[PDB]
Amino acid sequence: SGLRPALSTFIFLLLITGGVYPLLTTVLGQWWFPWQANGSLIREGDTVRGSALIGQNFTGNGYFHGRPSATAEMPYNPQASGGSNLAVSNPELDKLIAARVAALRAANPDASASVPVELVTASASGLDNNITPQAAAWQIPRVAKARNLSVEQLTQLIAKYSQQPLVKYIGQPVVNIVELNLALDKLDE
Amino acid sequence: MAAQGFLLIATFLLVLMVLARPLGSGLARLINDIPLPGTTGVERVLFRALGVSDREMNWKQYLCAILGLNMLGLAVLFFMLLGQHYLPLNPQQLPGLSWDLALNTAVSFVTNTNWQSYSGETTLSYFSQMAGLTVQNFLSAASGIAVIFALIRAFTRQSMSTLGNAWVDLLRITLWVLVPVALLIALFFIQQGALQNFLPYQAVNTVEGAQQLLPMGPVASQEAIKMLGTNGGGFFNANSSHPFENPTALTNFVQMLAIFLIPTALCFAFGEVMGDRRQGRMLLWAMSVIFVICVGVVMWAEVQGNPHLLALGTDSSINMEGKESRFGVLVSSLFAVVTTAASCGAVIAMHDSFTALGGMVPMWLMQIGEVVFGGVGSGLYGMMLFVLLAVFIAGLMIGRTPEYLGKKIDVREMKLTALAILVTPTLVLMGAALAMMTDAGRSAMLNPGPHGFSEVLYAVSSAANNNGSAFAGLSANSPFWNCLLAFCMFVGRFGVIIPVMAIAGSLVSKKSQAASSGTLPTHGPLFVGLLIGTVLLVGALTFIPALALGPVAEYLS
Amino acid sequence: FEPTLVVQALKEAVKKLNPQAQWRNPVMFIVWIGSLLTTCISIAMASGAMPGNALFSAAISGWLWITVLFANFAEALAEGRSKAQANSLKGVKKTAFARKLREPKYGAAADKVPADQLRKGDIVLVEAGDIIPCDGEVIEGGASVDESAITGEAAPVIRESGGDFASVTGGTRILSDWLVIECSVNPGETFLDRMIAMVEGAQRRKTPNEIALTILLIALTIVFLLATATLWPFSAWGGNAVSVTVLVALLVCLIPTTIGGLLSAIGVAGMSRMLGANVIATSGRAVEAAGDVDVLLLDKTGTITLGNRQASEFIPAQGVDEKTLADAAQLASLADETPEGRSIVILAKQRFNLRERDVQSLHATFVPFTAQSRMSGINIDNRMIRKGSVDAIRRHVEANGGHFPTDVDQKVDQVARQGATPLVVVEGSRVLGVIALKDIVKGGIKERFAQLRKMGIKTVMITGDNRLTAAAIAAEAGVDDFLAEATPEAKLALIRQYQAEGRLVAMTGDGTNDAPALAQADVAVAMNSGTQAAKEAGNMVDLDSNPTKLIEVVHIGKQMLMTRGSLTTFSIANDVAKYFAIIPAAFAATYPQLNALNIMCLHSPDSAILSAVIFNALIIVFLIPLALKGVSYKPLTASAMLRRNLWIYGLGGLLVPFIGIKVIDLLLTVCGLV
Amino acid sequence: MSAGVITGVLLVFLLLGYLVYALINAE
Ligand SMILES: [K+]
Repeated sequence: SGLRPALSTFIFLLLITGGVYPLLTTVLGQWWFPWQANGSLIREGDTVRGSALIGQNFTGNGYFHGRPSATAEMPYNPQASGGSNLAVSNPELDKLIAARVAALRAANPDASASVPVELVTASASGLDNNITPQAAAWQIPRVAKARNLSVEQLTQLIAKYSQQPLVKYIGQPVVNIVELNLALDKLDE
Repeated sequence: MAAQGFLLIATFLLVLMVLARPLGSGLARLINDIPLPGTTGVERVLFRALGVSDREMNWKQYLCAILGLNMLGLAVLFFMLLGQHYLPLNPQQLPGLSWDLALNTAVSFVTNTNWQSYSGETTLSYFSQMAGLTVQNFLSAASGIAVIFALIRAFTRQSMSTLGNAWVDLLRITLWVLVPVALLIALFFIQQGALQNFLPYQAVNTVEGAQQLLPMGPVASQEAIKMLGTNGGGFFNANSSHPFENPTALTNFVQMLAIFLIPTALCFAFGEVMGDRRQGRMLLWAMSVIFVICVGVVMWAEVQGNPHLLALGTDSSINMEGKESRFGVLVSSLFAVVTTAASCGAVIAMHDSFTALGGMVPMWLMQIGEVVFGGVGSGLYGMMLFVLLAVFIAGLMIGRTPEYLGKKIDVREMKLTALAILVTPTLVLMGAALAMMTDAGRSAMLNPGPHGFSEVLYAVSSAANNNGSAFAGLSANSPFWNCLLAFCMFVGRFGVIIPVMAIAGSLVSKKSQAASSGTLPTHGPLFVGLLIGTVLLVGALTFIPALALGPVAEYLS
Repeated sequence: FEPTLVVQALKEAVKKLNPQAQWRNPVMFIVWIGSLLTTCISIAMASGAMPGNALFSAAISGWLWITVLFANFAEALAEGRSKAQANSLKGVKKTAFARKLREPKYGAAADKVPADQLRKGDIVLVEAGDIIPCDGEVIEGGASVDESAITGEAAPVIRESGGDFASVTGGTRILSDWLVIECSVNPGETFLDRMIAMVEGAQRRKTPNEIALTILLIALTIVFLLATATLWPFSAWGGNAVSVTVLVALLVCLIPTTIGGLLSAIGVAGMSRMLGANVIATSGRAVEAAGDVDVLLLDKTGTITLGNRQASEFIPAQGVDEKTLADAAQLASLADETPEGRSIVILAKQRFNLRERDVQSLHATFVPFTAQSRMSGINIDNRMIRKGSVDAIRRHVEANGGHFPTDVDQKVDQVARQGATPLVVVEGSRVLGVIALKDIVKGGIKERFAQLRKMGIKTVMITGDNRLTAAAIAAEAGVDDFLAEATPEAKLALIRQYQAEGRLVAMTGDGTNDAPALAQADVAVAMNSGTQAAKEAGNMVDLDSNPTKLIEVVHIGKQMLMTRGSLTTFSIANDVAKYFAIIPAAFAATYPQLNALNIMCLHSPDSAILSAVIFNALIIVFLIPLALKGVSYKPLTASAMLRRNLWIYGLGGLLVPFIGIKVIDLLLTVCGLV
Repeated sequence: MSAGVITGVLLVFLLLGYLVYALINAE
């Protein structure tokens, strides 16, 4: 049964928390914070160069190779938003990480004897645009030799596009790959 | 990195205890039925306009009202997901979902469980997310906090014959408890970077020449209830790992605070309305010790990480193939323990790629019953069922009649508490066993070895413990998997809820007895130890072989 | 210890347990199902099956049957006599031997007939010193019958004929005279059958502690059955799966059979310890429940009274003297077999020390209690000694024609309102006095009743006797509010009311009247001075005559509730530790790398689980010596007593399982049975 | 083919139902 005290209450709750709440929150977001609420896109001209949160493939040399994606259809597919769910004991993860570390060693011959873990292990969402400063600084000389740049100005570029948390223990200091690559493309000319 | 975890846990616990007290006092006013300041007349006008008015109802009327509202919302969501074509706000003409996935999502977004088996960018439309799923999260959170309000009112009411008013309680819950906090955290999500617009899917031209399509949707309006009501299913396949979903570790902290804000506020409200804060601090200390020790071991296992990665040339052997970099590994482990303790399905990181021990301990808190810093309303009455368990275990250990909070407990409460406690281990064991019988569920493997059985056990436990968290990569699009999880979620939450109203009705009809020689003191370190030993050992009794044949086997091998 | 003949008959009753009644006890019936399955797989191995090991499963089945037999043994030792027996009522119904007539007259054609001979319309005489066969109405004549089953009073009542007093219920012993009775009530559904209907149908309710323990057993058994049942499909992902017989062994080993054995070990220890207060306890559940009682129902005649009615004082009139009625009373009680007459003789020596009145040297013409005149006594050559009740006195006065002594009448109704039954003597014209036969109180029960009041037990006296003397006895004994002139059905209704109020009720009595009250009572105490029916019914039989044995009963009940809580602590800890002790044996077979979880390095999983079966068979045996000779007996507060109990018995319930499994596996390994 | 697997499942189901029955009603 239920009658009016059930039906009208459910309609009021649905109306308030499905129309009024998202309408007011959308109005507040668009009125206050449009660039943040629109996806933090990079709009050079009328063509979108990307967004400052997701991250792209960056398979070319001297483009600051990012974290592995391992999404559904293609690498760094934003519509998939899945991750490599491979286990510890899974040999498929071992073969994938061995092939990837072989490719990384072939690409960077004198970066370091070892390799950072985050540059070879896939991210949780498959879309990680942020890299720890030590892993970003691991690949200084290859990018420097590719783009004819100096390690000095390269490390101030990495330091200047660095996001630091409010406190140390809440997370990790990071750098953004996409903004750094667009800065490199702007520094091309 | 050893002390960093201690500072992180201490900071999170202190900010939680700071934020809990005003919301605890407000919620205690909601048990006490005194109107909140500034809302005395407008709520009366609203109740008169809706027609609920004032009508005190007993436990049977309360229970059928709550389940009637939940079933009506279930039918509304099922029809709304079925008719996805005809609804407006479809920038991409997405096909309507199948009957099995529609039933799964309909029973999932109701009853607080909020399990996800799809990817919302290619399956769910705007208007379903914007209208149906958000209000279903709202109604699930309101129903949980209303059922715990009824249980607290049954404890604090002496020799009465009613519990309150169902729709009055739900309105006063979801109009002034969830919505303002939702605004205050959704605007923070927008400030740090989230999506609250209605633009169509946008093409992106990268520097590599491979164009892509950005996901699009009103993210923060769903975030502010997914974290607050501990639901745990987002727009995207990554529940809380997508960059548009959760931008920054500061927002990760706000998400952790929103997940644990409601249950500890309920605990403080219960302590304040009992008249003594000793009970409130007793439950919170009992949950805090388990929370601290279980963020421990998980943190150690995740910083130990992969043994193969150290020998394969990586400088650090830290487990990182299931997490991200903006938030590290310690905060990943903290959020994993939080979301597996609070029955929230929101994963900050891929739980399937964790270390065996550091995935089994969050699975341990997953299996046990979501009672330690638990659901939006589920965890508090889980703790109340387990403390009633500990009360009569102490009573039969002492050889006298067991009473709790000055109220005598008898055989009807005995049987109903036993059923409410043992209904979820029965489901999480029998459904998982049935899944391993069938070749179809065994066809949904991703990781060979014991990890596949661990994935199955995690999925069934997420269904029947009302969590929503998942080892990802399970092909849960099968009709068999969808129907099994659907039935598990349904009978699990409702066969917990119905005995809660049975206990509440059987406690309303009694009276608060005076002090007696055989009355167990219901506070102190002894009672904390008894309660934690009770819940941990009954969970051990019903979950040693299931964990031993899976993740413990993977760790030993 | 208990006598060999009764424990042998009880063990025969144990072997009488079929599966039709085995499902009363759920954990032991689940052990019984597991035993049936392992015996069936053992005889399948004997006939030939897929595996090759048979003697191991045979030993499991044998030790499981030993466990089942001992658990049922202890259960029957505790509650094999808890059911109220109606053997005395059945025997007094089946003795029959009625004197049937075909013509209503004092003599006529009378023959011996059984009880089934009676029907609608019959004529039976009962003469003197026999048993009434059935309920009926008086045709002619007068009879003095002893209302033993009704009102519980041994004092005889005259019935006569042609009035309101023609209803003889049957089963009441006729004292003298003769009577002819018309059988109006059919064989079946008579007064004795209405009594036996709920003397047989007792059905005592379960104590709340026992119900809570049973619920805990069901919960833990559901947990362990769940684990052992889901172990089968969870091992299908391994290289080799778990075996069905070892899964059955896990199912019968994990479940809390220790607490199920404790549920009757407490009762066995209770019946053992009840001999300290000299009470034959036929069931230990009442001994356990004695610590949670709140009321005490009591019967006047037999329990509070010494039994027979005593003589208080000779009350004369103003025209006579103490000697002048004492000599007449002594003459009236010369050839008197009644204990009241012996009391008259005792009071005669207490007052006058009267002698030389020999029973046969003096020509004592004895006139018995007449049917039509209700007068009795002794006649000598010059003095006619008779005595009787006041109505017979007035009839004799009317027959003589003299003036009536209304002063004697107000004296006797004053002492009747006091609570005495009058007995007026007739000599020395109509102005001689009366013997005050009043009820007598036992040895200082008022202080014990005040102690009961201090403890919290509400004493309510219900007897079915006269209201005035019942109130007098309640006032003299310090009893609380009381009931009088109550049927056995009224006593049953009072027991049901006190049970429906929630509190446990204790009933103590001696007669056949309150046999339904003892049958429906929770802690029922019989009396050795009473009849056989009260001793057959109930749960306790007092060896002494003391009615206030319930003080010691409640003290031992509280002490044994404390030790029951201690044993429950030990048993819960034992089962919890045993689960962890024998749980890794399920993992070494299906997974090789989990043997490091085995901790103790057990020789083999089969040996470990067989040791678990041995521990199962041994712990229920060892509980009874542990139930005996307890350690903690002085009361403390709740929190500190729980702390001490949890410490001292959780250490035991943790150390005993691991030590027991290790020791039994070492014994099996050095015996080479693996 | 389930030689005894389905019989075991039926036995566990019936035994669990009996256990719930004994939980509801104090025998
Ligand atoms: K729940």
